[PDB]
Amino acid sequence: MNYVPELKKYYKDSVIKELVKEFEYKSIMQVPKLEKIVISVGVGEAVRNKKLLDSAVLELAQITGQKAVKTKAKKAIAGFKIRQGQEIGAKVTLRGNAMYEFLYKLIHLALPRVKDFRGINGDAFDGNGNYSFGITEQIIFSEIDYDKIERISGLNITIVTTASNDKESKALLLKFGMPFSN
Amino acid sequence: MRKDIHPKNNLVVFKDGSNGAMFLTKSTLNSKETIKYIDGKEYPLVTVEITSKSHPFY
Amino acid sequence: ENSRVLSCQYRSSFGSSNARRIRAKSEIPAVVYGQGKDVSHLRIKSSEFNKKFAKFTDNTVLILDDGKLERCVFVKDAAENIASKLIYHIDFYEVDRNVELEKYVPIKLIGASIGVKEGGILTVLKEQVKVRSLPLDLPEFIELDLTPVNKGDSVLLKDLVLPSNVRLAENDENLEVVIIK
Amino acid sequence: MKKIKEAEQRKLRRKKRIKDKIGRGVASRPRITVFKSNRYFYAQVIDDSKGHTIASISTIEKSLNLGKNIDDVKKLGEVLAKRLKEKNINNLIFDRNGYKYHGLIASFATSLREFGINI
Amino acid sequence: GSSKNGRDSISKRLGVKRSGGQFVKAGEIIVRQRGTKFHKGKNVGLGRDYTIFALSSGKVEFKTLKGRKYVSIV
Amino acid sequence: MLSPKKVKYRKKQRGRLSGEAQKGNKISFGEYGLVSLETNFITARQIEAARIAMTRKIKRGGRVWIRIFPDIPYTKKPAETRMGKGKGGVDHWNAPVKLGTVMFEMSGVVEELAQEAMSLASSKLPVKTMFVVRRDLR
RNA sequence: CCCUGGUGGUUAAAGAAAAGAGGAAACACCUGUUAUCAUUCCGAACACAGAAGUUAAGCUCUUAUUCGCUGAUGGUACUGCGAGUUCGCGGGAGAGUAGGUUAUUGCCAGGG
Repeated sequence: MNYVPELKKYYKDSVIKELVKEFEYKSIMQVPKLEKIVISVGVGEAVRNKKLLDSAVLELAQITGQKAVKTKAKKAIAGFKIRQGQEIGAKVTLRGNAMYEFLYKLIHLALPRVKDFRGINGDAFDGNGNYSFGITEQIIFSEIDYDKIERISGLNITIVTTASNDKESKALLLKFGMPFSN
Repeated sequence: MRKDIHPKNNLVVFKDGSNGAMFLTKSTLNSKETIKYIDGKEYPLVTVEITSKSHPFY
Repeated sequence: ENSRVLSCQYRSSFGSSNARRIRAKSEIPAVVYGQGKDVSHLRIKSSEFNKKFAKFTDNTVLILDDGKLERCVFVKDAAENIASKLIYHIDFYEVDRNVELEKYVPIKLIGASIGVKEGGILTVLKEQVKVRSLPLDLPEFIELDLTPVNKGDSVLLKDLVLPSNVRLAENDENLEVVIIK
Repeated sequence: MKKIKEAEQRKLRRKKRIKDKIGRGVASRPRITVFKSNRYFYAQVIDDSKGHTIASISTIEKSLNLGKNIDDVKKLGEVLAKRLKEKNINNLIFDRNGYKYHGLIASFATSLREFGINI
Repeated sequence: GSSKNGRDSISKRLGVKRSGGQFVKAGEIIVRQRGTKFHKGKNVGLGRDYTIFALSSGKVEFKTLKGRKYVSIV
Repeated sequence: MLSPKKVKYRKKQRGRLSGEAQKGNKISFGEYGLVSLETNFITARQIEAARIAMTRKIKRGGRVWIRIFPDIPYTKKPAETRMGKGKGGVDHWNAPVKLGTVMFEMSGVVEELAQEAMSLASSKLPVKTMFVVRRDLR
């Protein structure tokens, strides 16, 4: 059995058809779809505190399911007293089935558990179908336990879509039921 | 891939206590309790107090 | 009509020294190109050119006669030495005498406007206007008197009184050439 | 758009570097290049002193009726060896042609090897 | 207040040693250079310091492709 | 004064300046120009003396454009020294002008007043000059 | 012979963007990760297993030259030489302008 995420089932069985009708696309897979979700977290303070970076990496692992990579400093800078090549950030890429499952978990479970959650700004679009927005308190995810955290942390989420514009991606996200603050 | 650096992903059923909706979602969280999903499949059941359709926003 | 005619004769010298000798003989080397023809190399009388076209602009058009043919040519270029007031080459771009064509033509402002007299502000929005005519009838520059233009008045493009066979070509007919606010 | 274009560009860069690392082929020891489509598998032997294809083979050839598996390319390499021996060429230089020497190409090359062709 | 500077190295005598069309035999030096001002074409080789030398007897020739100069022996 | 605010190198070699002008030899921003009839160097300070003269003569009538900027150091050894050490030190700045450089351009005023003002300017420069109207407009 | 795919030579943008046409074959997108392989995480690339679907994209052809690139003829700068001196002879730009330019070609395979 090729086990399939419920999001993938929902997409393939409805969303393709509604978007074809709604945007008069000539051929079927002109329809937008999702290629990757990038979860990033920038801990510049890790240059003092290694525990911060280790905790962030581990907590990302529990949140998603796959291990993270610690990015390095592209340039040595003094304003943040950064030496080139130091560990400064940590990111995870989600693709395919894991991507769909994570996005489902997020939208239905973790966005609800945010303090004063009143939707998400439906305008954080880079003009090319890529939607990036932040979450300040990782504790919204029930996966991580409260006691073991060493410092409350946030993280940025970027969703990359095959769409050529923002309208297409916003329509796809709305069909997915993404709680945009509107 | 190589296989030694990943937490154990598991299929999990999340149950809303309020609306009763259940979500099938592959969570790394091991739940002590087991539930028979609609599909006759056993899944670790985690009960979550707040979910999608029971938004104070939707 | 003569004052738009220019006498030339062909040259076959083609050298720096040769051109210097010609200009010593008080003529001007010149070339004519356009209409896909072979370039024509010729020479012009400097005194005649000075007398007739002492005020030549990019939009001046004239007639070249080699005794055997007539050509309608724009003064595409003229290599002038300012210190010695010396022309030392002319480029003539030929056009078809009967083909309507466009060209930006500058404006010339005359009169003292009542609005500016009384406290108006000149703002010359447009320094030129796109007109349309056969080559021989293109206006050298289009005149505009501001005297009746009072305060808070802009000049419409149609308001420009135009020579006979010259016609406006601007897409925006209602744009303002000069305003007095 | 740009992503497919850059994938193409990377493939071309690899191909070019491989070519001038292995050098050109001569009638004595010509060059064997391969191409791996989504459906088929192509091989050509080229003499660059002429720009001529001395011999060639691919899974499109109906008579062979091979597939696109390791087994099939093993048999295809066997056929290529027997076709080249009758044209008495035993030394070849192996242009991997922008691919990585692994899997299908590994089996192809080793099959040419077990039957007396110097690659 | 004397001069702060005045210091120059020995000239290294770079440049093309055999002109295009000349006949060379194997091993001749053709160009001495820092960097591939001229690149290598057929039948020549490049030393560890980018010297151009002839792998076989022949006649030097320079070609130009996309603005880069190539040296060959034909 | 008029002087560059930053230089790659503080001192540069005095070339030989010769030939007429093949560029910057046409009236561009104005109505009347002050061409030179020689090839020489115009210091920044003579430049600003001529500029004062023109501007002061013009009672707000129009605008003045300066078509040369000095950017060339002129070094001079200390007063009493010998020929020893080398390349003494920048003293003042020079601009290069060749026969046919427009050098100065004026807008707005009547031609008579412009001619007067610009002879008043020419009285303070080290080169012969000529006042030119556009010679292709009026 | 031609279309397509692959592989050489001839180096002038043989360049990108926008719009239209097709897709039989071929090619590409596309399917699944479970088999060997790869990723400083990620079947994205690559690797392997296959053919449900498509011209949407890549690709091919046709487009205004919209951007770029290339480029006349003259003239000028500059230059060799001269018992002609701002000259006499020889060579001759760059830039600008009239324009032009979205290649061509050798041979391997499939079949029109």
